[PDB]
Amino acid sequence: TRFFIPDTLANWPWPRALNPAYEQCKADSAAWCEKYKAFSPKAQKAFNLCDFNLLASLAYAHLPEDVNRVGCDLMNLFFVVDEHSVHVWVEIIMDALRNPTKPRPDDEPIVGEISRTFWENAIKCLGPTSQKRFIETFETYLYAVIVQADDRFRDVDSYMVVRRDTIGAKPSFALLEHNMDLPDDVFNHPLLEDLRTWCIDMLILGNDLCSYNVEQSRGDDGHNIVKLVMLQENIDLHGAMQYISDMHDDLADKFLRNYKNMPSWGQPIDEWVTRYIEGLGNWVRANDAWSFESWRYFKYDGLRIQKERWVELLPPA
Amino acid sequence: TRFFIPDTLANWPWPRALNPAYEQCKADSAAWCEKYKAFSPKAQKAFNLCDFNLLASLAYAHLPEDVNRVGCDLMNLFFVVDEHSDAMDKNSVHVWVEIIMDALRNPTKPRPDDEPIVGEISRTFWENAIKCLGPTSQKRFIETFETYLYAVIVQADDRDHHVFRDVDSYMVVRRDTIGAKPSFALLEHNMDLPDDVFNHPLLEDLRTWCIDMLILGNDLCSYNVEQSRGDDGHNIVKLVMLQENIDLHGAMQYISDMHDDLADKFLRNYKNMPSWGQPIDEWVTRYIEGLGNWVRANDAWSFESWRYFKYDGLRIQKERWVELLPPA
Ligand SMILES: CC[N+](CC)(CC)Cc1ccccc1
Ligand SMILES: CC[N+](CC)(CC)Cc1ccccc1
Ligand SMILES: [Mg+2]
Ligand SMILES: [Mg+2]
Ligand SMILES: [Mg+2]
Repeated sequence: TRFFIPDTLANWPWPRALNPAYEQCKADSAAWCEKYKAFSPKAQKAFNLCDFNLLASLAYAHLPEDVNRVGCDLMNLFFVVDEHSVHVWVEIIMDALRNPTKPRPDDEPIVGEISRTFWENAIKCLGPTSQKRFIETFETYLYAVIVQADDRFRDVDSYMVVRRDTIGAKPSFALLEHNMDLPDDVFNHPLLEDLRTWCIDMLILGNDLCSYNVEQSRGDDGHNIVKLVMLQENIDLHGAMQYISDMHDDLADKFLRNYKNMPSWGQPIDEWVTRYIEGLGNWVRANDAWSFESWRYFKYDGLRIQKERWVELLPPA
Repeated sequence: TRFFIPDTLANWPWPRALNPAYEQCKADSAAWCEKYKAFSPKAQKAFNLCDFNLLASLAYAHLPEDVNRVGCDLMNLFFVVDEHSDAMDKNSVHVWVEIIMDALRNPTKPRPDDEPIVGEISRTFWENAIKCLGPTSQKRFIETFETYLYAVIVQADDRDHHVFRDVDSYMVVRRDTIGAKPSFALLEHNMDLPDDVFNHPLLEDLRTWCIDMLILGNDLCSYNVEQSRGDDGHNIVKLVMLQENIDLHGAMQYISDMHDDLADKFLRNYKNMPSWGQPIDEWVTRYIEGLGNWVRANDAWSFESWRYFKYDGLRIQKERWVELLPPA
């Protein structure tokens, strides 16, 4: 009747941190989004109660104000894309991103103008590398989530390959590069790829752990890693939570074993790499903090559950 | 017949690092110390084989060469203290400590000829050190070193009279007798931390958890020789067996968990300090970085040195399994 969500981040070295502009950033991004009147009534309640501004302000806590605002707009845009969610539709979004100063046709879905004004504002605080990184990764995200949604698992490892692109971590990480100029030889260095990949997988586990209760009550858990593990390893729910707790521990341990062992390029690259890795580590904390403080997964019991870990299995809806 | 030393640092973030000036510091420091002829023949060989310069150079791997040299002198001085304090007890400790402290307070006044040589060894150690240690660092060393000197004498007196300890109370004593607190003062060589930043409760906690891991590591390594000479009475391995009524295998697992809990508290909090702005924030970060590297440095030295495992420590470091020495 109840299951114990493992305390995977109990000793994680990055503490919960909140951007000081949360309140302002929240009120601005909410206004910018909601002036388009583009959410249904059901969606508006979700948008508000999920507080993607909180998610963003936790993730970008140590970043400047205007980037934090971009992060707020990005998280809200993720919702907009979901809510308004094929090749022509995504090509509208990409074309707005590619041409921020181009007037969007009057007979086009409003996501084109929302995407445009988002990027118009973003390029005022994301340097050219961060810009280039976001456009590349965001396109891959859109194709992964939208264009391939129709056609869309052998095992858990093949789920994690697809989910590394559908969760949207990679475009969110581009904002960490706002005032960085990491050359391709640094960003794709094998150790840094490993650290990034381990953080993304930890993000995946955490979100599936927290969405699982609601998803199973509705029969929507087919792609949740909890369910996938149960089927692959022939184990119950409690055994699945232990298995995923172990899997998360191995990832965290690999990160801890390595994140201070990056090689040295000289300055200013070494300081960039250090701050970028700080941003990866804080991302794992921020996602988890938000997953419990938000209404999204636990409604109004999340803070209690974060401390106590026991969750009541919801009955079939 | 054989115990397993827990792989306490398998996941520790700080990698082994060695000061690039190791060989020069080692040679100058060993010559400085050996010219006093303060060691018995057996103690001269041990001083050489243990190579306390390697310990200093691992722990101070990221510090300037001259500060690294001070660290080598300090690690060698601790051995001098261990060798010479053996003649002292609770009745002579204050006059004995005051000889050393008078030397540190006055690094330029040669000591009288009728006084134990540890005064002059301490004096010339400090005469060199004050050229690269700033005033907060100097003040921090003077204060913590004095406490350490009383503590080692008193601890030897308590052992001699079989004063009782359990796990928690042993740890309280050992935090002061291990010598980590004066050693940390060198980390402040070019810092000026205000008293309320240095004594901030989280920084105090981080230092304490660091020191406690250092204690556990050292006792795990020294246990084998200690238990074979019945000298393991105040060895956490023995204190755990007694306090918990468990066997060696059980005690090793208990200590593993105890180390894990300290490591988790340290990792959980090392990036949780409040902010005072610059240059106070950079100092705190670099200070804590030195605390994190000390844990690795102590461990690396404990296995590479001759001090605990002779020439077998690199195998033990890899395999963890150790054959119980028979009674000596
Ligand atoms: C809104 C997207 N997401 C994905 C877990 C909630 C479903 C938050 C998020 C986005 C990007 C990276 C990490 C988390
Ligand atoms: C382990 C090294 N030492 C030196 C006195 C005994 C050999 C204890 C110690 C450990 C850590 C820091 C300072 C001293
Ligand atoms: Mg999920
Ligand atoms: Mg000693
Ligand atoms: Mg010992």
